[PDB]
Amino acid sequence: ALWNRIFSIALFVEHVLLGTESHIPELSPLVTTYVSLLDKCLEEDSNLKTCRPFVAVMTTLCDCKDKASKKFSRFGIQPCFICHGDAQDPVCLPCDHVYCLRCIQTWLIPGQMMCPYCLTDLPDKFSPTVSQDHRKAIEKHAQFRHMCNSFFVDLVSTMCFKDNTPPEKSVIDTLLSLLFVQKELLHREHTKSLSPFDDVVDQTPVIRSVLLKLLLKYSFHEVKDYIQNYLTQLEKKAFLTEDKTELYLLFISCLEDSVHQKTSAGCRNLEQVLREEGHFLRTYSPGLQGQEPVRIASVEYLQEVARVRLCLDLAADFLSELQEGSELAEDKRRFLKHVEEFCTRVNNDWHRVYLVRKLSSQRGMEFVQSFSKQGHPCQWVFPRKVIAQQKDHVSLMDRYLVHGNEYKAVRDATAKAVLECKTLDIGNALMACRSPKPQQTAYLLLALYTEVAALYRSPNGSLHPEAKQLEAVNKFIKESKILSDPNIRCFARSLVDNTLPLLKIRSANSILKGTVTEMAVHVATILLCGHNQILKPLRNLAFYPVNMANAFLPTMPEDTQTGHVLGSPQSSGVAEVSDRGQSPVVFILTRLLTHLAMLVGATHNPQALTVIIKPWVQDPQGFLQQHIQRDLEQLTKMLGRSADETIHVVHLILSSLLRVQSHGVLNFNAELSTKGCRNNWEKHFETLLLRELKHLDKNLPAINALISQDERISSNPVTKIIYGDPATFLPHLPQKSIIHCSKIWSCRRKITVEYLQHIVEQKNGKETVPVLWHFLQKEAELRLVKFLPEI
Ligand SMILES: [Zn+2]
Ligand SMILES: [Zn+2]
Repeated sequence: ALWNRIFSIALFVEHVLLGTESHIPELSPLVTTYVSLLDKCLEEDSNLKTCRPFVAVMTTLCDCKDKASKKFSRFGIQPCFICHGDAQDPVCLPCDHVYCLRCIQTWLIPGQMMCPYCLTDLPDKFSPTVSQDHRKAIEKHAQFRHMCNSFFVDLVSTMCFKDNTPPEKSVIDTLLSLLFVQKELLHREHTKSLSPFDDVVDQTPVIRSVLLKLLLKYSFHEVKDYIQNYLTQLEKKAFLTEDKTELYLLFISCLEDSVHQKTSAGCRNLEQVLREEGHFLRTYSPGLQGQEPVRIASVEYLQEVARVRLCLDLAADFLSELQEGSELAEDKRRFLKHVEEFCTRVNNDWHRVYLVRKLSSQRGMEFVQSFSKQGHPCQWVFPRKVIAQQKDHVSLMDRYLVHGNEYKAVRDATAKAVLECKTLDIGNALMACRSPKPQQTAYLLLALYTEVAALYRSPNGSLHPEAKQLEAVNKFIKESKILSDPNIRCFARSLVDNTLPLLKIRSANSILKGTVTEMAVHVATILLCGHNQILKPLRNLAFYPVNMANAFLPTMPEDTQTGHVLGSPQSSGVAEVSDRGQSPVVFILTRLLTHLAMLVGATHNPQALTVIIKPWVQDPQGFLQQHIQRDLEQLTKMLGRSADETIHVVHLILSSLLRVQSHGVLNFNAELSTKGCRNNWEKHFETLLLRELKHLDKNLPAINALISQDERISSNPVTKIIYGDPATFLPHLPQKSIIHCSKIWSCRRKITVEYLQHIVEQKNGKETVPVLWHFLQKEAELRLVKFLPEI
């Protein structure tokens, strides 16, 4: 009792009183009074999980607020009567009412020369605006209202929802009531952001989820009706005639996050979870005719949907490691048998759509297309027509469409000029192309890679182009002066004659080696075609690896160990915390491009990369390729993306190192002979990486549009049930329901710690959340102070 009282008063002091002393010191004798008034209203019973003290604290905070407003600006700072919010560019009438300037110019200009509220005329014009008295009064009132809101929401989050038992019905109904505001005059039925106050009100109904995430920390069996009341209120006043997909999607997301919390913080193993969910799946009657006239989707139905999504997520996680390797622990096997029997019995193909999307979001499209074979024992995950509508010539995603619509022209001309044997169309696509000679040469080299070396990859198209199709290609390569550079057309011939020793990269995964091969060819093309001072060191890791022994490679440890001082990538260590001044994404991107240039170098001569890499004696290609694998896994963890989008990020960053021929990048040696040249490299390259990562949130959907609507991937139905297209070309799925659209059965991201570290780094966390920033920087090392008293 006494500590709940002391802690509530401490929340008030911390959020209101110290903010008043720091920012607006005209209200400190008011808030020091209301400390004592909170103490006296909590000394009877400081049990904020009940109704009476919670209403008492809320009333004390409300009259603290309005006495502060009357202390500011002469008996009643009020919101604008027209826009129902804070007055922007304030204008005060002689009837002591403050309005917005835009509201009083959009209202008073017809023949209604009066006041909207107190019906009092204004003679001449609303000419003076007050930028000193009323503007500062409204701003300081906004600050004090924000302090009181921070106190109230922190008090509700900490005291009302403290322990494992839920609070009473009256306090929860009070909270759900104060999500909404009353009607004043017609617009009505507004919303507000969990405040005891009424003046800060948005004009369009937004739907927060703070009380869902606070109520769902209890068991769902005892908070059904509260969420159903909140949903019924939202459906009867706010979104009564709308597209109610996103509201349902917010509720499904909150419910599945609550189940993630109660299985993570709960103490039960995988075996009990698999038994409980397997019992759930083999008794799930569909009942979709029960709640869908159009609009009724209760919270029991949404909870069954969220629980089905979690069963399918466990199925996706099991299938992503079943086909990684060996046997699958005999409980995961039985659970996948239950998921298969579930998808067979229940005739909803949206579960299989979500399962395909989730396997592709974890692994990629090629891994999922490997399940669509003629007897692969994971073929049940597809819906019914996707197996029959595929051909025997599934093609890979062209990830060089990052360049886009000038690469598209050259790859189409190259494809037709290897299809027939007429290589004038490549010259027509290049001469009608902007983005000058470095970019055009890179487009031509990547097109030659894509078409000709992807013909050598397949067992159908290999040993085919040697029959009089490579002769016109070789004649164009010898003839064309857009690649008249003897280090470039030697590379072009090595792509076409299949003599480039990157293409024999020799890995055992056969999905990853395609990714690493495409990235290494992209790196080698950028380092040949790009003319930039920030490509000269990596160039000597790739094309002249003997110059670059006794040289400090980027993202290496420093106290000093020149060369490549990293051990085996198959270690059990901490996750290689970032450099002297770098965020972990920029760190892993710099390390990944260094390793890709080193792989391109070690494919030419492995001896110079043996004398660069310090410990072993055996081989550099598999070593560097395992490092590239680990870097891609860490980059997938950090960026909250799918696998394919992370690879698009890498290819986009590689593309951006070519168009950036502005030179502000001097003052380091091209050999990187010192620490200082390496660190200046780090700085300029971090500048390019941050320019490209500030801007990728809008480039990623355009790149996914170019790669999804490529007319060699687009007709594939796996692509049409993953990328940007609903699965409603399939007829055998439920009709236009509110609950069975493509948006509800889409995949989302599991929220990791590295993703939150990435958000802290995006949102300037050194200066905004510095304890959290320092915590996330050293988190994997701080897991192990737990073992200090044992050692
Ligand atoms: Zn207004
Ligand atoms: Zn008035």
